[PDB]
Amino acid sequence: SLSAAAQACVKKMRDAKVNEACIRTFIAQHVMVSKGETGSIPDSAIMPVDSLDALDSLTIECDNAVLQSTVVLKLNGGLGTGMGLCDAKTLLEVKDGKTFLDFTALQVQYLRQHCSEHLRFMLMDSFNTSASTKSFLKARYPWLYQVFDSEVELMQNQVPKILQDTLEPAAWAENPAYEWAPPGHGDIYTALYGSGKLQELVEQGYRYMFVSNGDNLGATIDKRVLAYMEKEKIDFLMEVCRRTESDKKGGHLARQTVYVKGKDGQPDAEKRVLLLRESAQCPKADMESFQDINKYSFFNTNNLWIRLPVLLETMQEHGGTLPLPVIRNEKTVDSSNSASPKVYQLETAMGAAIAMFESASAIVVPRFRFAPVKTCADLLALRSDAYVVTDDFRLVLDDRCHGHPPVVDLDSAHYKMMNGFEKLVQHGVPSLVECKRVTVKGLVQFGAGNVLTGTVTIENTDSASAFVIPDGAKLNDTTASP
Ligand SMILES: O=c1ccn([C@@H]2O[C@H](COP(=O)(O)OP(=O)(O)O[C@H]3O[C@H](CO)[C@@H](O)[C@H](O)[C@H]3O)[C@@H](O)[C@H]2O)c(=O)[nH]1
Repeated sequence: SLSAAAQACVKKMRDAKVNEACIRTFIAQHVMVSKGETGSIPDSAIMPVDSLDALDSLTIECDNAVLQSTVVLKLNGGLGTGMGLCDAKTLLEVKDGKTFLDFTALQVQYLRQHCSEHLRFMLMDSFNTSASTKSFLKARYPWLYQVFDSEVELMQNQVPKILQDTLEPAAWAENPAYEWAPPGHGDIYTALYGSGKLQELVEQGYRYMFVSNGDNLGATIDKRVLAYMEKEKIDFLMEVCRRTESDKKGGHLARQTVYVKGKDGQPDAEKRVLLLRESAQCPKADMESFQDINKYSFFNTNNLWIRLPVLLETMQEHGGTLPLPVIRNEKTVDSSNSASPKVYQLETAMGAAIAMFESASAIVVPRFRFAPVKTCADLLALRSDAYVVTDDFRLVLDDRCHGHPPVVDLDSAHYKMMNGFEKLVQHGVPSLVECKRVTVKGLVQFGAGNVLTGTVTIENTDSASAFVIPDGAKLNDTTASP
């Protein structure tokens, strides 16, 4: 039986007609929090992962049946606040005239032409992103618009922000919509389960789901991973990348060792169990451990494969929920207004489901399956010539890079927001394919047709006037200044 605060959350969520699967999932988290769970995972509690299988080693492709039983879902529900976005990130342009959505739709169109005619495609939208996404598709891809509401969109849940003082639901008279937030992308499982969509998918014969970040345009179906999951009877698979210097916003793989004591004269066998640690779960006093890319060198791509019938079985057998570890995220009710009440927002990360299945694994993938965009520094690298468009409409790092993205460092005073970054490339995106690292300090504007090679720094000490670069400039292993 629940605390008074937890009952106040149930009542609020029921009055608003929140899905019961979501209420159950949230309340189980609310119980954890009220007992002192923060989501924190300290370094002393985990150990690094030393060896995994690699996609580059695999060669066998899955038969057509398996391919036909796969569904593709793109996450599209978050708000990239750090980039100063008030709408769906996937609408920003990534190449001249084309948005993340554009390439996403082109990926689906191509796959339907060349691999599986009846590929099921889904987008997980939220309150904050559904509107703009649907009208975009209405204009450019009517074949998706026709079945948007019918089979494309999965709407994610909203859960109450809770006051830190009491764990009660927050009230915000000035704008009650701010009392609610989407509960991270680990909600995909809840939303699929609670809407009946997961059982429908299983009923129609689908067996696998391939999920990836909306911002990652290298993530598509690779039939060798499906063959691999079939052979090895794997129910959940996380693709990880060898971590680079640019991999600082996200989570890394880790392991624990659980001892299953062996019966009948067979000794207790240590058995590895895998887990995800998001940056938000690192005790912030230990961030340097989280950020040491040698210690934890397997970075989650969020390219995730789920065996749908087993996910469904597992959630049925855990009270109609998937008990992902809660992440207790701290904010104010109006995140803009730091005079507003402090709240917790309970969230989960979908890659945390690796701890949920007995035969969950991770596989190392090459960097051409991971081109993330968390910051405008990423968007600069993606927009430039360091990233190329494949025939099947993935963006991938050019071969010259040897799987190392150009290390982009933009002054956060000027380029952290989208409006500032937009002026930086006002007159052109620099050629970056040959740039191992570009650092921009102070207010600066690229010219047209700039070529950067080696380690280039552009610096303006003056901090008043823009340092503008002349068309044609080619900076090589240098620091450029007014
Ligand atoms: O409630 C939410 C929150 C996010 N998203 C979407 O989910 C994707 C991921 O969000 P993002 O904030 O971009 O990334 P992070 O959550 O920080 O990190 C994810 O992606 C990283 C790699 O890029 C992995 O390392 C992390 O483990 C994984 O959690 C994006 O498409 C968001 O729009 C939602 O749909 N709903």
